[PDB]
Amino acid sequence: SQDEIDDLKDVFELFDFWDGRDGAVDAFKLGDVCRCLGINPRNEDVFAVGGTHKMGEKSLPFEEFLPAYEGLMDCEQGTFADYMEAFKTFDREGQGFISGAELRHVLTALGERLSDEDVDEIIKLTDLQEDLEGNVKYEDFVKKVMAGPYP
Amino acid sequence: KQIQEMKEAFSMIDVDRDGFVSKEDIKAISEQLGRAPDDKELTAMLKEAPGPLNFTMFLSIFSDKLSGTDSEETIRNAFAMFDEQETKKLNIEYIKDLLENMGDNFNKDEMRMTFKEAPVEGGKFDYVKFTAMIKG
Amino acid sequence: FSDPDFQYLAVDQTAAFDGKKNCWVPDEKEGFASAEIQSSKGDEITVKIVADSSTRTVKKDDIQSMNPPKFEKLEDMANMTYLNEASVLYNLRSRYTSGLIYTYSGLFCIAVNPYRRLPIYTDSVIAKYRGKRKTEIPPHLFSVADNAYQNMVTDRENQSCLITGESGAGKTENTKKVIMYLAKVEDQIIQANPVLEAYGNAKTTRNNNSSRFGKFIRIHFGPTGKIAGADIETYLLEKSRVTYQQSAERNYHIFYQICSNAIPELNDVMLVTPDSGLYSFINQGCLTVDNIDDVEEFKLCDEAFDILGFTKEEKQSMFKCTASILHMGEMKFKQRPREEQAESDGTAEAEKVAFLCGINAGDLLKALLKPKVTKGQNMNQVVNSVGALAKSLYDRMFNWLVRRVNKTLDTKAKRNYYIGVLDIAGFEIFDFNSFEQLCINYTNERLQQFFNHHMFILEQEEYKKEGIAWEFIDFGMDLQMCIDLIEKPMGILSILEEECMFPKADDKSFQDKLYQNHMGKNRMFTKPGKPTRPNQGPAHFELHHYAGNVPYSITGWLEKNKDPINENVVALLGASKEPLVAEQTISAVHRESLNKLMKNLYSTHPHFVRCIIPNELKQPGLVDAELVLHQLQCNGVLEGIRICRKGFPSRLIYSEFKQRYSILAPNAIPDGKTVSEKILAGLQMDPAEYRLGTTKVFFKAGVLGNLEEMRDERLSKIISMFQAHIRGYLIRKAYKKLQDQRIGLSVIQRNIRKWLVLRNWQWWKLYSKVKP
Repeated sequence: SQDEIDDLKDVFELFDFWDGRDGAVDAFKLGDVCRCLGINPRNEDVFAVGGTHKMGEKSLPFEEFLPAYEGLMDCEQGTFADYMEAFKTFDREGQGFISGAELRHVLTALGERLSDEDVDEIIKLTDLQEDLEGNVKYEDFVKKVMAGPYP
Repeated sequence: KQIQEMKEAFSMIDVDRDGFVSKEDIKAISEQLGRAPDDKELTAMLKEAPGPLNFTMFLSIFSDKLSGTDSEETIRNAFAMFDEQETKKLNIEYIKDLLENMGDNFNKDEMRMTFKEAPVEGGKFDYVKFTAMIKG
Repeated sequence: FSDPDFQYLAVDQTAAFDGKKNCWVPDEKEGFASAEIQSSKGDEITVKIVADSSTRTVKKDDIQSMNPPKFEKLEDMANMTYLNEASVLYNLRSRYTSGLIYTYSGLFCIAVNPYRRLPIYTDSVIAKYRGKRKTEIPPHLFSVADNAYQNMVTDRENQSCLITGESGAGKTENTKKVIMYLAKVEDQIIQANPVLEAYGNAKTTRNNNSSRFGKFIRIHFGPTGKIAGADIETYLLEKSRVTYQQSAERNYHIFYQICSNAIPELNDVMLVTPDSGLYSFINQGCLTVDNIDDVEEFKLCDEAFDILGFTKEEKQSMFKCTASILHMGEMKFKQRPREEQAESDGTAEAEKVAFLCGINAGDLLKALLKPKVTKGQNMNQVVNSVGALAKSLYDRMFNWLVRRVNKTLDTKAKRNYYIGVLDIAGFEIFDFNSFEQLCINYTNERLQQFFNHHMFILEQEEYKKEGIAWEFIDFGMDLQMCIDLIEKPMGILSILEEECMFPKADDKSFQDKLYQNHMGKNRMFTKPGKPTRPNQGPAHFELHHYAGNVPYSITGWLEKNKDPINENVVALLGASKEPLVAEQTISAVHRESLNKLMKNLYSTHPHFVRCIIPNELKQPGLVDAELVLHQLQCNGVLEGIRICRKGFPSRLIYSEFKQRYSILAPNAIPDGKTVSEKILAGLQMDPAEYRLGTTKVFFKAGVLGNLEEMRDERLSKIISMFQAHIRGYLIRKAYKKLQDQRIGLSVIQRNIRKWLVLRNWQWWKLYSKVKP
């Protein structure tokens, strides 16, 4: 819709400006752009539409940008069910727990990995805390991440 | 307490204990410690004060220097603004990168002058300790 | 184990065997020949016959993989590497020529007729088979019986054995040994066979003791697992043998017993002269029977009536009514050139008849020559109603006889479950085939298809039910057709049935009305071909039955299906002196009996016995490979074994299945057994690669490995999606800062440049210096 495309516009600027204002954005940021308009595509997802592994590789106008966002819209988003399901498969106890160490492993080691920094990051952000045994309720965590930075 | 020092200072600097600072006053004490400035340095160093250097025109030029700056809290935050995880440290390559080619790009010298002091140990540059050092 | 009791029961094997040289090549005499390849040439393989050492070529795709000496005389064929018509025929024939006549074919048993008595049924042997698990002891029919018992007991459900095979195979002998077995682990039961066989068996070319009725006998069990009763059901007795018997065949056994002098005392009670070749109704075909002593069989039959608990009058009522028949056919006649109605040609024999049936000889011949509103009969209309009467009496005797023997067995004791045994009469093709045969054959079909259903159609269904994993397999084994050609709405029988109700009808409107409906509209129905056996009497059409092509002559099929006895004589006998005598079409009726039988069967855990006729000569220990092989084909043995080896080894309890495979269609999950019904449904999973189950799912082979594939995939994605979610959260979190960081950087950039320039201020330098 218009108020929508206007939103793409709004954000496109903040970005195209920061990597040198000139009406073009580094295809390596196309991810973060859309990540700002709510959506959270997967790296596999982004490259599919035009994203790049590195800066410099290439820049893009707003003309080519419209469809990348048309694209990253029709792509699957994870529900609470799904995040709850997957996390259960690591719980031997079955009581909604996990250890810090393991959670760390899941994030950094499995699936489209996550740097060790983004991890200590979101941990601190969501202010996730372990008990005496060093375990955490993965249910709470999933809920925050899902919540947003500003709830 | 910034004043208490200023005075006691002006005292040690004002050698001929005449309540005034003269080209000989400066030259005097400098040499008693480390290398001192050349006549030209001493000259324009005084010309920086309209009239005689009583403990007043002293505190005047010193205060007009340290004026036009912010807080130790205001700066410690402009820093934690890149410290997502809230660890109270910035990764050295990061900060260096920010200052170097972002915003109002620094220069190699600004870069060297700055890090010659900087408290970096373990890859992480502690912006707290450094905010203090640069401030109070 | 050194046990003498295993002489003809336990298998008594190395070198010269190249798994690439040695193979099975088609043969005309032996069905398959042991060959050793010599040279390939595209498709033309050149092998050497190990036997005669001759040579020949054979299409490459006609060679069959031979099994290694590792499986010589194997007890269970499902355990062989190769289960092909040549490996099977070889294994059997191997065992057979060594005394071993029992072999498992996977889940069911194979019995090859011995044509000789074997010391394998003794009480010594029965002791050893008791409570033994099929793999624990050599193959034997006792094992099949013993196991059905254990199942009924532990599983708490009815069991059942369908003993099938061709005519002269071993269906009856084996049915009896099963009962004799179950009885031994009672006296009257065993004793009901001698009387029923005397009245419902006869020499035939094929069988000297051919059963001419279908037999289903259920054996009830009580709360301590012991025999507590039993009943018998019979089907379609050959009413026709009574008055007629093709050459080389005899009438029922009794008639010959009755004229031997086993009990001279009875001669005057029946009014018979001890000469069978004296009575037309029983000397048409054969008289004597190699290996059947009518003298002793009569005695034992008499002896058996006693044990059954038959009052002396009762058992003399039987004997007389049947000897009476021996007279109905002695009543000669004549016409009287004019009108012909017909007149008698004496009365001596027609009285003995009225006498034995306790009715007036006068009132008889009367209601027989001018049935009453009156309506006289000609000279043949009579001789044929005579036969109509003989046949109809005998059909009542036999029926009453069974009701009575059940009287003696339906002990009102307490019943839990039972074990039935089905012995139905088998396939038979003669020189001339008519309605009688179509009936037997339609019967036998039928059954085969049951095995096909429960064996292939069935197996996979349960896999689905339980909700396991699997992919379908078409064994291509269906006769619904043949079945359909005969039984369905417009079928053969239905045509005949609607043709009887018309008095106008005849052997030609029936014959034409048939082609009219199925010629070219059903390929099982084919114009009569060409002779495959001398003396091959007339044929009007052919049917392609599971075990053979049968040329049927439909002449006389209209009267054969609509019975017809002077409703007059039925009045005479209705009020006869003898107490016994005093006491819907055939097609429809039988079709119904049969359907009811089948219905009763389906509610069972079937164990199958497969009989096999070794040759067409009735001689023992001799094999005719072609014939054998041929049976190992129309019976479905091989296939019957593939699934036992092939099958669906997976198995999952819906409770543990839902927990592990919900994550594969969660947008369809609002009960563990339905949830899975959904998941596997969502995935648009092939009904083949899996099966139902009450408490568990059955997935064909490999499938579960593949589900754990899809399972991971999803688990990886989801993990990525939550990492994506974490990537998007952190980005959006730092969005204010793109303004915030632009400021927070200008602070630091402008405020370091200050502290930088302040240190480059002489005053400050010198100041800092003084400091201490």
